[PDB]
Amino acid sequence: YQPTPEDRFTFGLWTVGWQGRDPFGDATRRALDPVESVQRLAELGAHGVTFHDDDLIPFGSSDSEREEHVKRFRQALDDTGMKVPMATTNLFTHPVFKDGGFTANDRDVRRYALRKTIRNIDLAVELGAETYVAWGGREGAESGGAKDVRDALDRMKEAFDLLGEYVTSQGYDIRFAIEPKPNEPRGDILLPTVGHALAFIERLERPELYGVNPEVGHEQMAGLNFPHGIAQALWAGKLFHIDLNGQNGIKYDQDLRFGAGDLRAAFWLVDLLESAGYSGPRHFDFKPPRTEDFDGVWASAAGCMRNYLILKERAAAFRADPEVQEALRASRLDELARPTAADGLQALLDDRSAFEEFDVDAAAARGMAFERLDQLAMDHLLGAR
Amino acid sequence: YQPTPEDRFTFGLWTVGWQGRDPFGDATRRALDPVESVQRLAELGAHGVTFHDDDLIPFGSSDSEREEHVKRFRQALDDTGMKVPMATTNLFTHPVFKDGGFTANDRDVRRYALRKTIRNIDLAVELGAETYVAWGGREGAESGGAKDVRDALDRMKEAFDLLGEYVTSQGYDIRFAIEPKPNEPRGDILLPTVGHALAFIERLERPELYGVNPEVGHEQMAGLNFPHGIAQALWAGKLFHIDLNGQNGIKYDQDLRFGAGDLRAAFWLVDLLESAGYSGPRHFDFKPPRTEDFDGVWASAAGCMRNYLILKERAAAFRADPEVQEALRASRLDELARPTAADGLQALLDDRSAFEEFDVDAAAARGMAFERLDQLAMDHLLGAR
Amino acid sequence: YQPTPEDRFTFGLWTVGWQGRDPFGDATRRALDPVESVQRLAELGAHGVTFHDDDLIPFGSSDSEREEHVKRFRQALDDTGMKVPMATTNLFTHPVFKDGGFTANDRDVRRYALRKTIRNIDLAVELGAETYVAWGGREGAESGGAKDVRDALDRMKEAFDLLGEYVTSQGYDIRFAIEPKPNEPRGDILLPTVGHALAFIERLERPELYGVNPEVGHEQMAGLNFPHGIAQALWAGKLFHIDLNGQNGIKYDQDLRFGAGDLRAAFWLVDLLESAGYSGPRHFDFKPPRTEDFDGVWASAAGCMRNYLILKERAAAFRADPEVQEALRASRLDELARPTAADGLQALLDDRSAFEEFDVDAAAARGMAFERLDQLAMDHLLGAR
Amino acid sequence: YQPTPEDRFTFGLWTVGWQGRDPFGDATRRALDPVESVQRLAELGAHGVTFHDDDLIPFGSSDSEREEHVKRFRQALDDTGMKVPMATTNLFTHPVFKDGGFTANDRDVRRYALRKTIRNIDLAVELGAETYVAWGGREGAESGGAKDVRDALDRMKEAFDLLGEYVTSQGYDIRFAIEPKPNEPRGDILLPTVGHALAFIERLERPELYGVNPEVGHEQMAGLNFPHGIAQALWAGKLFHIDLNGQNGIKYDQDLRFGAGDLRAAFWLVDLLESAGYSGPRHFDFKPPRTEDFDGVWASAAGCMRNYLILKERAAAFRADPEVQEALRASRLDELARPTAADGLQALLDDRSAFEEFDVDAAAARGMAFERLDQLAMDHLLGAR
Ligand SMILES: O=C[C@H](O)[C@@H](O)[C@H](O)CO
Ligand SMILES: O=C[C@H](O)[C@@H](O)[C@H](O)CO
Ligand SMILES: O=C[C@H](O)[C@@H](O)[C@H](O)CO
Ligand SMILES: O=C[C@H](O)[C@@H](O)[C@H](O)CO
Ligand SMILES: [Mn+2]
Ligand SMILES: [Mn+2]
Ligand SMILES: [Mn+2]
Ligand SMILES: [Mn+2]
Ligand SMILES: [Mn+2]
Ligand SMILES: [Mn+2]
Ligand SMILES: [Mn+2]
Ligand SMILES: [Mn+2]
Repeated sequence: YQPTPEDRFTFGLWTVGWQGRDPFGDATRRALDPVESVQRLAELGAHGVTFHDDDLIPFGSSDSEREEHVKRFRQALDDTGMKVPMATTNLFTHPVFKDGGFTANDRDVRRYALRKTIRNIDLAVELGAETYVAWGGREGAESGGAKDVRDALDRMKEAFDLLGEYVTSQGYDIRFAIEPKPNEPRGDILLPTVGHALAFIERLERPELYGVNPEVGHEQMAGLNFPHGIAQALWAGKLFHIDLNGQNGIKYDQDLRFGAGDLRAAFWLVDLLESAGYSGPRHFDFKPPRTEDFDGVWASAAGCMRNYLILKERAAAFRADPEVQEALRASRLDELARPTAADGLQALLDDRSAFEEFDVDAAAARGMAFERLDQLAMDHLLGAR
Repeated sequence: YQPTPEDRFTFGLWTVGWQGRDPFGDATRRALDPVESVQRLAELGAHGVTFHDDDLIPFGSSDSEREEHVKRFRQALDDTGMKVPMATTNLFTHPVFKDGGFTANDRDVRRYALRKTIRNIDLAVELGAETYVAWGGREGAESGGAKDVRDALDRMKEAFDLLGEYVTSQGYDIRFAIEPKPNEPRGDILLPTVGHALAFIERLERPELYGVNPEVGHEQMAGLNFPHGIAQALWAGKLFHIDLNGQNGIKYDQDLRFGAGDLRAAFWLVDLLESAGYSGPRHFDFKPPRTEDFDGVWASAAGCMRNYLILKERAAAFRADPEVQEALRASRLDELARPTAADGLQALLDDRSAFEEFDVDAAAARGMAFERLDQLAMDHLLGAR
Repeated sequence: YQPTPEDRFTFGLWTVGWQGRDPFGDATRRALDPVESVQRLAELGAHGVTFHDDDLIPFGSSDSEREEHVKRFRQALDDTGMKVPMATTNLFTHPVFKDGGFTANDRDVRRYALRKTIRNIDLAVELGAETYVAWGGREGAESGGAKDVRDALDRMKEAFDLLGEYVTSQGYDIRFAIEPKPNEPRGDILLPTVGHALAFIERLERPELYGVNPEVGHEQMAGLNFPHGIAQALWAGKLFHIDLNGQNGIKYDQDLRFGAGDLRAAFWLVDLLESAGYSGPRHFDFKPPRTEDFDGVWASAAGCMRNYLILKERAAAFRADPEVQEALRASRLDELARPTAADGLQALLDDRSAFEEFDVDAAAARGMAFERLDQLAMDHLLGAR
Repeated sequence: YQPTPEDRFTFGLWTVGWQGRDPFGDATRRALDPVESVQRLAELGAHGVTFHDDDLIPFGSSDSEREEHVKRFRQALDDTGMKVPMATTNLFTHPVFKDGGFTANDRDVRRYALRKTIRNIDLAVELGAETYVAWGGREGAESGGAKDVRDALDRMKEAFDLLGEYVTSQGYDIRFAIEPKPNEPRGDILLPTVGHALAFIERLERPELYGVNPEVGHEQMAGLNFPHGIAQALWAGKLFHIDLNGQNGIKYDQDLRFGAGDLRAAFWLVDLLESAGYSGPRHFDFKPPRTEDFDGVWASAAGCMRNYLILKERAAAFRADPEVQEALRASRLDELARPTAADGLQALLDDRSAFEEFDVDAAAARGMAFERLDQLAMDHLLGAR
């Protein structure tokens, strides 16, 4: 189960770089130089890295220091063959963003947030990113009077429309992906799930420029089925990018390595990605626990990729098994894929077999045989065929 | 706090009519005749009632019994002046719907579900309903292999498109409202939240015919902020109807009377409905607890309406208070309502005050004054000004 | 992975017997005769069955019908060699129990609940049960004024003390196991978790007669770690019995077959049971989903046992692996098992190496190596060593 | 609603002192000197303050700096008349505690944790505290193999037994209160709820020295009913102290001011505290949101106390209302307080009215009248009688 760059595995700088500060504790690890993380990840088989602005260039850096941090980074990517498929902006750490970036009540902050974003879009394009992520972790509220949500969605629409005007005016080939999260660090965050983000995109001026970057642990923080939300983003043609990690249920955002957390949801997610032929980056947005030293950081990053390749093998064995293909027909998955009424409305209304002479008792008595199918899926996951 | 028919309070037949069967217990109350519930609700001040097909006409009724049940019902509405603003279909109780109605894997069941629905659309129009609700409580799965969600959304799109062809062909003035629920009775339900339902509507052939009917307890079953999801449905122009009740957090769907459950979320919901000028029915979809006799049923239905009118009074006193209007300006709610960059993109890019000379420390130091605003909201809710 | 009676697998009559009535739907399967379930379970390799009173003898049966239902049941156990290690009382289905059994506000109901219980204790002893379970699913409240909890715990203590007087007076060899559940069907249930049940037992007159019967899905309905609650019940010497099933997070009680739900928690539960040498019944309290016919019922019951034996094999391979034993020492699990201060208090106070000369920076820098250990556990679960 | 020192309102130094660092952001406020917080809180009407060791004396302070920080603090308490009823130890911030204090796998760390604790017990006694709190926020695990929970409870028992030997040997009049929390910052924390903490205390060598300090938001992080857990701690005689705050459901620990979050649970908590006559400190363990400046800090601290006094007034009006006392009898709360079988076991067994001639249908038909009672409670909370 050895990853190579063709598996398209990517990592944020801030993931292996997390120093382990939590709401209740100090850092347990020293800061890593981005150049060192590029080298170590390339040795483990990753394909590329991603960054917020402030991960790469320390906030407040002069133009001269900026160019230096970029030059060194670009040297490490040249040295290793690592790519940068995605970049994003930090609009959450600095105190100025305490009430949001794009939906801060202070108009001056909102203008600042857009300027900080556009500066990083130019950088991202220079480094070759194809996707620019937006996670508005400070957009929201702890109390009901602090944020009129209609006005806040007007502000959020306005910011995304201005960014889409900017990229089209520059002729850049970059698309945006909004990443939803239901809470933390705000009491409630706006666009809290993949569905809310999909719906909001349909009101932007140029919807084709925007998709979603859903994260496993975020949807599970609302108790939702992650594979079902990804199937809906795929159905809408909007899965531009994905963030992979693990989460044990509804609590703070744990960001465990991928495969930890809900392991059957991990299996059905890989099953769907590989069967729909998603071809974007498999990006890990995770935190090695603060119990770990540097050795434990690289072990946790390597288990992200390992677990994805094991689940890929298991899901492909499941769908290839003749006995599973038989059970899928026994449960009528083939019939779910056929149109209900390709005959059209009038024909359905005239069909006595659809109502007047439909035997509801006989149809009610047929079992779905779902539990036999699900135990075959369990046996395949566990290697117990 | 006495309701009249002008407050537009409505109730489902199945709400005061719930006999108190739960997953662990037998009915504790006898069945009510719909005619008796119409009379009792009209005496309490309601404006109207709503129904599933099978609440009004017992499943399998002959054409003759059907006409009789409708005639008696119509007599009670004539006698009381009660209206029927909304109707819906039962596609969840009968065993035939064990795997869904519109997304059952069996194609024959899917055709049956559409025929059962269309028959009830004609009835609804005859009784004057303006909104037809769809709650697909059996659309979903307990296991990952039982439902390919992309094929299931194709089926769900197909069913809603056929219904929109039917109403337009008949020239009916009726719109559809999809009601999301994240789980129960299926392990996960498709379109589990208001955002997922809004996004799905944008892929239908005639999106203007469809909106949402969100329910308080359903969004809170995913830990989401109900007033924020309603603000997004209002922002999209899709709040066609609403279901009011109470829920204590993330657990089974309790359907407590409105005002029970999360009382501050109830306050901020009424604040939003009345300030956005929602003019649809205020419909209660609740269950008087099975501890109650008939007296306790009508007391619980009356407290639904009582609590709405108390919260309405408190939220109007809050927004009318000069000291609250001052605190709203102190927290920059006025600035949230102004465009971030009506000056346009180029102007924002040339503005040195938005970046190069923006004093981030001074802006970071300004407090939002949100806690004083929220305590004024608390004092107004409690009548403790 | 074939079960035999020596694996001590047991099933409630109500589990394979569930007809599939849910809060939103009618039964999808016909009722099974207890004699048929005894035979089918014995063919699948189970060791025994359990029962509520009302599963075996229909509520209100005359003394003559009672003796007949028992005689037939006893014939099937003789025919198959099946045992009955546990029995319990239904104090939740009948409308009389709408506010509880032992903590109903009506004193007459509370006396009735005790009489119904004692009648079934005599039956249980006659059939050889060693454990009598109490699940007070109706003990609790939907609203704060309906139940004074101090008075309710006095009532609950009083009922359990009377039952312990009864068994000791009869000289029966039977112990009680209280089964906690946090909600459903009441809004909140008293003694909602294993910890609350352990604490309550310590106030009974004869605590040695009472332990816990925790259920996987119940603790996970509160978001708690099931293996950690079982380790605490084992530490207290009170794991008298256990109920095995699966649950996907915090929502209604799903009762999926064991291994479904949280599969890594299932692995660590089997690891603990087999390493602590629990020797009671491995009892399944699950519901075959209502999508299923009879074939799907027996498939789901068989996958309960299958999944337990696969996890047993995987956890034994994990603890036997020399490389895992090395990683356990690398993470200092051996040091967790040694006393912190067997030297005693004075010695600890005089030890300069514990404070004055303790190098906190060096100890802080040591990694715990937990992620390497957890990936070995993942590889062993998946058969990917 | 003006607090005075006789209301016994207390605050941690770390609460108004929180600088607003969160997992995603930098501090938004400067550090406060403890002397300034003592003065400001005394002006708002508080009765006293509490502290962790490291809040008062910066970690690593020499003996000389230690004595200086204590002298200044003692001057401010003398100047204001503020008391210090409770103190606790920080065993969670420093990197050395990354795997726990009392249950760290490294034995050296466990000995260090006890020495750090005992040094602060002596300080606490010197300042007059009567309760010493233990919150083991780092005791737990992110993965199943990292912590054998039986060995960890042996270690936790050992540490608490050594502390109880120390206080008894010194002749101090100080009792311990364990504060449970279900997760955060560890993936799962040991003794995660009030019930688990009550049960654990019953295995200590001298149980009478130990009680609980439950926190509103902590039990609600497991979806549990806080007033019901406090009624059980009161029933056991173990409510030594309490921490008051607000939380919106199951998510990260928000620590909103008291009255925010679940306001009806706040009402029923004050109802219980004042009706059981709890006479300990009403301590607020909350964080003014990081959106706030210093003005917003003192406003949030003042609303904690305000909300408690409003709820106290409302709950006393509820229990004093003759119409409520009538409804309580209508719902048989008086009967819940009477023994079920003061007549004894034999008498219950011979009583034909408890079984053979008990009319279950008539008892089943009586309504509990709970919804009328709960609407009276709602009207009293809202001031809408
Ligand atoms: O902005 C950060 C990211 O893009 C987001 O993915 C974090 O890593 C949150 O999840
Ligand atoms: O179909 C039923 C309804 O329309 C739904 O609202 C139920 O009452 C569920 O919430
Ligand atoms: O009383 C029923 C049982 O003993 C209980 O285990 C149910 O099956 C609930 O879980
Ligand atoms: O140790 C801290 C406390 O005693 C704890 O109460 C925190 O403030 C956590 O809740
Ligand atoms: Mn995350
Ligand atoms: Mn992410
Ligand atoms: Mn509902
Ligand atoms: Mn509804
Ligand atoms: Mn259960
Ligand atoms: Mn059970
Ligand atoms: Mn807290
Ligand atoms: Mn606390």
